[PDB]
Amino acid sequence: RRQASMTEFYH
Amino acid sequence: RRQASMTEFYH
Amino acid sequence: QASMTEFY
Amino acid sequence: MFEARLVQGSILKKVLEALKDLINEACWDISSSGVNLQSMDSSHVSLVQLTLRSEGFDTYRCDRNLAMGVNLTSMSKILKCAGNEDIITLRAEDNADTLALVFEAPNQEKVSDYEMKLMDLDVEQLGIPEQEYSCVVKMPSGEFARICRDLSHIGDAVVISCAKDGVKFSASGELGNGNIKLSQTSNVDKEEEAVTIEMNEPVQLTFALRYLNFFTKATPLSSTVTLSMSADVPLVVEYKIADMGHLKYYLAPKI
Amino acid sequence: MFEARLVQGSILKKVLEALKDLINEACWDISSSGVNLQSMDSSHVSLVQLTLRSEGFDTYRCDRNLAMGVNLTSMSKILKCAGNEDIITLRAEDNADTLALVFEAPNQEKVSDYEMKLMDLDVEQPEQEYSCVVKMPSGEFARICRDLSHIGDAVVISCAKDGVKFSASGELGNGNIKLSQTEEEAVTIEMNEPVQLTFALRYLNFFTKATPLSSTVTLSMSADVPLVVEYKIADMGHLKYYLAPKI
Amino acid sequence: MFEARLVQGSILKKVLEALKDLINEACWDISSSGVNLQSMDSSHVSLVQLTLRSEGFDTYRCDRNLAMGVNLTSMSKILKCAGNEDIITLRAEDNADTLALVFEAQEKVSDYEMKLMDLDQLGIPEQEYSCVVKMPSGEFARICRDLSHIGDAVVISCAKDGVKFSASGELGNGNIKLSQTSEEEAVTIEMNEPVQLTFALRYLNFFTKATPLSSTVTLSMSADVPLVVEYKIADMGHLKYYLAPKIE
Repeated sequence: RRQASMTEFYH
Repeated sequence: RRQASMTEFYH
Repeated sequence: QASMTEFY
Repeated sequence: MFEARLVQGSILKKVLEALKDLINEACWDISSSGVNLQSMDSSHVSLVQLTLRSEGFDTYRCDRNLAMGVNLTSMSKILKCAGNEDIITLRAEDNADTLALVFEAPNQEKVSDYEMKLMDLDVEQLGIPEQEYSCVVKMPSGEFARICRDLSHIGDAVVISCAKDGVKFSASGELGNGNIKLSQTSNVDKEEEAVTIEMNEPVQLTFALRYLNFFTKATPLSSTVTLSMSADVPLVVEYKIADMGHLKYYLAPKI
Repeated sequence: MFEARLVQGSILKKVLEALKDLINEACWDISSSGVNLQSMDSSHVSLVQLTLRSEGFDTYRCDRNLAMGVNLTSMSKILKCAGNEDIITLRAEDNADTLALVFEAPNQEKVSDYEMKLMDLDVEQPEQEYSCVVKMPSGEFARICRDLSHIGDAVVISCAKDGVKFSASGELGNGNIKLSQTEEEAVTIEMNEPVQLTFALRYLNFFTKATPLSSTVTLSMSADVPLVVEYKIADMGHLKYYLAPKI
Repeated sequence: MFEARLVQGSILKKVLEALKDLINEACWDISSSGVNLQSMDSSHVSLVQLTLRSEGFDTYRCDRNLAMGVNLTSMSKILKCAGNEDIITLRAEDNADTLALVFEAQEKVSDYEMKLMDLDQLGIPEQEYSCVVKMPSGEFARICRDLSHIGDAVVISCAKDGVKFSASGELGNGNIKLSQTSEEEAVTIEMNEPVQLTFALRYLNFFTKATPLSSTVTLSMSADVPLVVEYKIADMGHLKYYLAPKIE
């Protein structure tokens, strides 16, 4: 389990 | 004054 | 800062 | 020119206590409709969105739109100099390198006035669309805080599982693993102690407890908190600022 | 199987707060009579003996005798996830790697359940009458040990029929506290023959973490043998600390 | 043979808690009129003057005058072992290396013995001040504590309509305005000419450790002389702080 950024969804 | 252990008494 | 020794 | 007068200055104080540890510099958007803030934390993992409606201020005035670059730690320091029942007035000119804060004490024998330097900060805004979430949980805010801080003793991440009967939080670590199960409530004393669930389809995601434990510093703002969840999209933790607006946290899931 | 259900989970919480800092791992002896624990600290200076009667549990079940090797620090962290009004249920299988804990939160509206890993530990293993026995408020004893810690390393406890005396000495001076005999605020003394011993305040301040367990504490003393600091766990049993004297 | 018995021992506790962080060793002057203390901190910027008159003690006795060299930190540690309702008795012999303290409770009697040191009286006049402010002590503490977050120094401006504290720093500047009121929540001013001076907030935040001694505090402001921050120890005496102004 890594961490996805917010920059991938909302941009 | 040194410290005596517990292992001398109940052992 | 001035000292206290300069007043008394 | 911009001048806002809020009798419940404690709100402002609490708002800054909820943000200063998560975001260091932020841009406050001042407009005819009110005060808005939207910023990502330095690591680009969570998004915070603050809304203070103009009708929540006792008196409100905004000639032109403003983008005040505020260092939130400094503004928090200044707001710590204000009593919880103080009437707080923000005032800033159209350019102004400074934001003026005025603390009026209930007595009326004490009046503080502070002047804060602003920053040249890019209004750089994300685009958050309005959506429908598969699962929405309304629960007491202190309960959510207690859960996150407890599971932090167990692991790094919490698995939030959302079904029609209730919500379950799960943690795992080298000393063991734990499960907290909150069920829907067939009435309590008051509304704020209830746990209600709005579900269209079940959800189950994993989030970092560190950021949630950052989010729960907004607890003194509301007695209740809601978690909005949908598969493969960030979680929304929302605290209502009664009569004024809201504070929202967006947390991206793990892998 | 072993299944114990205790409505007053606060007892469990307080007990582990009282043990976790003095001993890190301990072996829990589970039997039909209840749960016992007996462990010496790492430095072999003090001995801890916990007794929890099976009749003090709201429900109790024990098929065969058990020896659960528990890391007390981990169990303390897990019990931190339990409210003081929670109903706590311990449950462990006979050939178990793990101990299960169930926190039934007051309002049948919250149920936590944790699972703790165990270790291969294996057990360790008499009652006496003492020359001097002092019954005094527990918070008072805690206060005395903490205050004298500011004065010296060791406390001299002198026990006679007309009072109890704690004394300390250090480079900034010396101090003498005398408690005279006077229901839960009283100080009473049962004296067989006068006693006087010296103990390390470090270990007493370890012992006084059990203060939230009882409003009263008892000290049992005899010449040249360890001191007994006893806290009664109301309705359940007792927690005892044994401290070897300084000689 | 010096013996003083004070039923309100808490006073002593508070006094030493106000002093141990500012001065470590001080000389206690014991005389028929009472106990006096006067010491400069290690950095020689502020002056501490404590007065406890013999008539505030329930029992007082002083054969010979004494100059007790006391380490204030150690005496503070010893006084931490006394309850707030305890009756505290100080007692010292003439050729004594030690000062004896007795804490009487509720049948509990503690007795401590503290070692003294061999310690080697600045000229404090008696003046009249242009501006004297009587204000709540907790308010003054709160003001110094808050403005410390803004700057290093506080500018006290004293006029007939109130007292104003101001600070400035790299994040901005702040001004707090207290207006006179119409008893210990009151802000009153005795003014002969307007005053305005600058002081280090570090030392004022040391001074506010004496807050539990009195509900009110007084600030006497010079012209270009030290500020006097005075806390009245009701019925016993007073604790006075003298702080030299900042001429950069």
